[PDB]
Order: sequence, then C-alpha cells, then structure tokens
Amino acid sequence: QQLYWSHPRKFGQGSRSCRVCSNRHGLIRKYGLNMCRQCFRQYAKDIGFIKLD
Amino acid sequence: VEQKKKRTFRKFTYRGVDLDQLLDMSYEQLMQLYSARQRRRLSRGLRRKQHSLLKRLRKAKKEAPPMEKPEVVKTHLRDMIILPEMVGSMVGVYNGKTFNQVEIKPEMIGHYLGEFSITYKPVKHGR
Amino acid sequence: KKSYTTPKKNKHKRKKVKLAVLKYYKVDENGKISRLRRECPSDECGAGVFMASHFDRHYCGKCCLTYCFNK
Amino acid sequence: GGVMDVNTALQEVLKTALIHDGLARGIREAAKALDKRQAHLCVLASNCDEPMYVKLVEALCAEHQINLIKVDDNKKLGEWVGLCKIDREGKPRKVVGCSCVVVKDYGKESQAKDVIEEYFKCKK
Amino acid sequence: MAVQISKKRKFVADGIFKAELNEFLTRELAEDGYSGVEVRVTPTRTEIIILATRTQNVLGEKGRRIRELTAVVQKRFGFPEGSVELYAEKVATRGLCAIAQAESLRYKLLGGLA
Amino acid sequence: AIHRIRITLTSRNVKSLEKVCADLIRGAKEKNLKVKGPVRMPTKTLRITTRKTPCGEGSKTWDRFQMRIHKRLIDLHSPSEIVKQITSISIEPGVEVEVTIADA
Amino acid sequence: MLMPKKNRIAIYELLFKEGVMVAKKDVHMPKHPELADKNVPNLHVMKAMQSLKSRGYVKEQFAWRHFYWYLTNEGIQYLRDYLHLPPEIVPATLRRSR
Amino acid sequence: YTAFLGNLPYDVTEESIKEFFRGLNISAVRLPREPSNPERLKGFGYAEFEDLDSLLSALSLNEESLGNRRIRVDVA
RNA sequence: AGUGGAGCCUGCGGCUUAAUUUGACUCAACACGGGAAACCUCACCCGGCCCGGACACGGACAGGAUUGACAGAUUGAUAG
Repeated sequence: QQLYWSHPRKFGQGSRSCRVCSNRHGLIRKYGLNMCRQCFRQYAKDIGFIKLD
Repeated sequence: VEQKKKRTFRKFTYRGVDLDQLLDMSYEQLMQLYSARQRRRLSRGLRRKQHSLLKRLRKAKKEAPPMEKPEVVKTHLRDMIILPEMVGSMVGVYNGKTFNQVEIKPEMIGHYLGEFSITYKPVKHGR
Repeated sequence: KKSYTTPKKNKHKRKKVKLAVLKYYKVDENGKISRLRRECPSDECGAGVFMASHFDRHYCGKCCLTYCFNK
Repeated sequence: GGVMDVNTALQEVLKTALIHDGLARGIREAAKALDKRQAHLCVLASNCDEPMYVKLVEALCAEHQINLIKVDDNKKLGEWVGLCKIDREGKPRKVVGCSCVVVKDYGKESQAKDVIEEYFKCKK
Repeated sequence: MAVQISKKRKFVADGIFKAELNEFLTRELAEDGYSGVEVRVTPTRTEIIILATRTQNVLGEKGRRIRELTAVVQKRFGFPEGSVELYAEKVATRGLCAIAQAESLRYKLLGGLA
Repeated sequence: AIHRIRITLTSRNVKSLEKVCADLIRGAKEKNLKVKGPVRMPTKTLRITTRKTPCGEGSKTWDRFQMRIHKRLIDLHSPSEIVKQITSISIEPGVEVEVTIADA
Repeated sequence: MLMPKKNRIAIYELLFKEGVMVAKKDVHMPKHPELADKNVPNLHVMKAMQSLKSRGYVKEQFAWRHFYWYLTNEGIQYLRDYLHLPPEIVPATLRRSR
Repeated sequence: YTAFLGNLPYDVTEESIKEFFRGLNISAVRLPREPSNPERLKGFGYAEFEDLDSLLSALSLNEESLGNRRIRVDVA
C-alpha cells in the first residue's frame, strides 16, 4: 500500500546518476552524456573521442 | 501563550513590519511586506503541503483551552517562519534526531524553526 | 541500518478484521431487495453498493474517499 | 445449438465467464451485477449456507433479467466457477465455495454457451 | 543543427547507439562467437550486419530469431518497420578475430580444457 | 531554372570527408551542375576533461579526450531537383552530406 | 502481486504477440515503455513477467537499466494456450522467411 | 558476391553446388572437407559465386535443411 | 615566484557528533575519489510507509484472501 516512494529530483547531484550504474560526483552532462566519470572510462572507445596529445 | 503585549518586550518592527500590527494582520500581507527571506519562503515555497500539520497546529490550539498552550504539534520540517496565526503553538521541531517543542511568540516572528532547534554542538573537545 | 526498523501486525497490510461486505438486503417473497445501510448512487458506483454507515459519515466504499452523509 | 447437458454447460459457462473476468463471483460482485442488466445469467446454488443467501440473490434476481437455476453444492459451483486448479494435491487457491454468482455476458459461441441460452429461453 | 540536437551532440550521439548495442550483443550474441555488429545507414533500411563465427544461431529456424533479434533493436532503439533488416556476417578468418577467439578460448577455459 | 543549393558536409574523418567532397564536386560537373568548391568551415574541437584515476587517492591524473568534427558547405547555382538527385545518390557510408534547398 | 490476470494479461499478451517486451528500472521513474502499466515504478510490467520467467518460458535479457524479454518457443506455446487462442497464430517471431 | 555459411549440409560445395545453388559457373570454393573419400557431413565453409544467375534460387533456398543443417544465404 | 607565517579556503588528522557516510596515508592520502553534496541525495544518523517473500509446493478464500477509504485515533504526513 505505497503512497511515498519518491520525491521530485531535478536539482543538483541528488537528482541524476550514471546510465550503466548509479553514481554521483562527476556526472558529466555535456552534449547528452549522462555517464558518471568512472564507468565511461571503460566505454570511451565506441564514441569517437580520442586523445592524441 | 499568544499574541502581542505578551511574550514581547522586544517591540516594534522585526524586519519592517510591527509585530503588534502583524498579529492583527494576515501572513499573505506579511510576505508582501518587508520579509524577503520569508517572501521567498511564502511565495516560492508557497504553503508547502504541510497542511495536515498546519491543521494540527490549529487543531491542538483549538483542542487545548486558549488560556494555555497547545498540547504537542511535532514537525519534521525546521524551515518554518512563524506566522501570526502560528503564534502560540508549541511546535515540535525535528533536527534529524529529536523533536524540539518551541512555543512561538510575537518576538520570534520572522525566524525559522530551525533557528530555535539545533543540529549542532557548542563544540567541545574535552572543552 | 540507519535508524528505521518496524514491527508488523498487518500494519504492513490491512485486514479490517472481518470486513462486513454487502450481504444486506431485506428479502421479502422472491424477489425484491430493500435498502439496508445506505445504498449509494454514483457512476463509479455499481448498482448494489453500500456505505460505511459510520454515522455522521456515511462512506460509500465504491466511492474513493467521498460521498459521506452527515445526517 | 447442440444438445449438451445443462449442468455441465453450467460448468463451462462459469468457466468461460471466469475467463471473461466478470463472472460476478460472490455476492458483492453479484449484487453489483444482478442489480444491472449486465447480468445475463445467474446460476444459484441450493446448498448455500444460510439459504436466505439464495433468497438474497433471488431478491436480486427478479429485477434486471431474472435468472433462476439452482444446482447443489457451493463447492462444486466454486469449482465450476474456477478457483481451484483441480488437478493437484491442493492449490494456493484450492476448493472453497462460490455459492451464488452472476454470469454477466455469456460472451462466447456455441453449444456450451448456446444450449443453456436456448434452455434459459426455453425455461423463461 | 536547428532544431535537432547539436552537430557537436550528434556525433556524440552516434557512438552512444554503438556502445549500448555492442554491450548488449556481447551479452547475448556471444553464443554466435560475437565478433561485433555492423549498422549500415542505408535509405529506408538499417542494415545491421552481425559479425560472428557461428552464424547458425542468428536466424534460428526460418528466420525465427531475427524477428526477435531485430525486435530488440528495431523497437527499443527507435526504428520503424522494415528499417532494421538483419544480415549475418560469417567472418572468413577467425584466428585474426581475437574477440571471437577470447570468446572461443573462454569456451575452452570456462567451457573446459586444460 | 537554377536554384542555389547548399551542400553541407559534416564528418569527423577528414579523408573520408575529402573523398566524398571530391565525388560531389566532380559529379556535379560530370552531369552538369554548379561546381563551386569546398568552402572550408572550421573544425570543432570537442574537448572533455576527465579523471584518469577513479577513487583518486595518490596523484591527480587528468585525461582529456578530443573529437574533431569537420564542416564545409557547397552552394550550387544549379536546377533544384538534379542538384540533389546526382549528389545524394551513391554515397551511403561514413560522411553526412546535407543538400539544402535554402540560400535560394 | 496485487494487479491480477487482467493487468497481468495486458503484460502477458503483449510479450506474446510481439516476441519481445521492454521495461526500465528506477524508483523515481514511474513508467515503463510499450503499452505498459501506465506510470508505475519497476513492478507489474516486470512482476507479471517475473512470475512467468521463474516458471521459464521467456529469456529476460538486460542492458543499460533496461530489460529485454526474449520470447522463447515455450512461451510461444504457453501464451498460445494461456490466451486460449487457436494453436497457430505466428506470434511475430516467424513472419519473415530469411 | 559470396553466400557465407556457418554450415552447409550434404550438398556442401565443390561440385556439390555446381548444379544446386545455381546453374551458372563459379570460380572456386573452399570447404574444410576433402570432398572425395569420407563422404563426411560437415559445415564450417563458404560458397563463392559470380552473381549473374545465382540470386534467384538461394534466397528461397536459404533457411532450409537438406540434412539437419541450416543454410544462411546472407548475400554480401 | 612563493608556500608554510597572516586571515581565510578547501581536504585531512584528531576530537566532537546521534550522524560529522565512505576511499586513501612518504613519493605512490591530504581545493585528492571535477567530492561547488541544503534537505533531495546519502553512503551516515534519527524516524515512517512499503515487499520487490517473484517463482517450485502448500494452506487460508469467494460466506471474503486482499484492495480502497470517510472520519477519528495516529503521525513529519485526515499516509486506511
């Protein structure tokens, strides 16, 4: 008999998480990433970003 | 445990509105009148669905005889600035561990309930 | 382990111990039903539904939290 | 059409209308149903405990398309309705009564829903 | 470009479809000896071409599995009907296909051999 | 009648972008359109700064990935239908080619 | 577990006639995709399927906080019998001859 | 154009396909079989063709079983 | 060119806290885990719903298992 299992979460770092896991502290939002900074390190090959210098 | 010329030797305006007139006022006026932090609480917070507690605030004030304070009105919220209809209630203010019951007076108008309830020590170190 | 635990008694559920659900019509020779503890008309209501005659609040159960007579 | 037996078609009508979810199984759904013309069949039992429960349904029956056939054994009718998944030792939902029900909306085709609907026009 | 996502965002968003597809078909098409995918942008057709060393499990029987292998890809990842047309790819060499080999060695190490 | 059609080319692979831009300029003159040429719009360097060390006790190791997209447009004073007809065919992979009715 | 074999059969049939079922997991979510139980957190879209899954009959694949029920040949035969439909329906897993 | 296969049943290739998938001539097809002595039923090989008069049969003669294998004529 | 000194910042030790969540300890813990967290989050504390016991088996059970709620008691929550 649920009434409350959620709260409006649009604000700050208490609102979102990673996309393959749940994580805070470095959720990069730029250009539609929605990844935490640590899981995406494993995933950087399929995208097209690269480090040559 | 009620309005002006009682629990107030600290007289005229707390922020720009006299508590003597304010207890004859409504708080829909007070958010308009010289209460910017309360205004951001009463216009943007805007009667923030604590109504069952707000009923209980007016229930326990009604259920207790008016020459005495209300029985118990506990809140979890501590972000509540005292309204002129609130004045008189013995409001249990929760600090995340404990409910702190505060009778709220003409002087305390404009102050949050987390300003009378504490979440923090007057820090000791063996001090 | 933060602070929250609880016991349970069907505090986790509800039973409302016996639930005296509709059995209630004054039955004459067959066939005619008579109104016992007030019949409620609504569109969410069906055509047999009754009220929690909880007097001064007469709560129709097929109504959600409403239609309560105060007489 | 067809020439099937009435009670074993009263079995499958209670089986199909259970599948139709709207076999008003028990008096609460029934008094909500049999006070409506959604009710198109009402197979009663004669072995209902406190057979004013029969009369309760009989008082509900005579309005909104009167339907009065009477079988025995609520537990058979409860099996005919379907709560018990018959072929076991026992069930999570094993054999208990559905004493009087209301078949809203026969809802299917031939003999098993057609014989008694012929018969409930032949009886009524 | 107006009014879509940015051209900066678009070439970001191109690999985002690539990563979630390859991770998922690592989880399921490893039974094919998962060498990878090949999503070919063709007109009116998303030519997905499944690189594998056992392409006898991509259709199932009579194209059975493709109509649920596409129905994962075509329905979840935004494709209309007739767009995701599945294609096999039985790669010619497999000993130059370490992805399928560390797959296949895992059929000898986790699968069981000394 | 002619219709000045922009052919915007966006890619991240330059020599893939160059081999398709060679196809568009020649094929517009192979079957006659305007031929105008590669108006080299500047590349966009998408640089993102990341942590190289997760659970980063030790040394602050910063890692930056860049991704370079490459824009150019080809405005063609040429009849509207057969601008997009000759160009947009026969190039499926690798390079986005955007023929454009605008700049009319 | 609530929500009976009317809302469960909305999830049961929708797996069967397609060949695939999709859903999402979050507590601040509420909705699942594909004609679902209509703004609910991760339950009966999944829990009717989880009931069927722990009996077999389906392969619930998973990737990126998202579930991929794979209609196996037993659930092709099961929900054939469960919906009392005639024993060949071609449940949109057989339609193309490749 | 080749029809790559993961198995290819008993009419495998190497003058088992010179009259079965098509009628028009081919260059050469590798199979892992030594297709004269064992008469072994095995498929891990391929099928190379010229694609002039070969496409009409094998896309209706895919998905099949001459023995107990499954011909995947996916053309590329 | 400074730091350390100064004020303050942040991180940490320590203490303190009901909680001051946790990772780390020369280089290779220490304005470090883009760690600018209000509550939300949150780990932590102090409290509450709810079950996510799905399924294999079995029992309650259509007379009501369960649901829903008036309104009251309750409570941070008239949150059946």
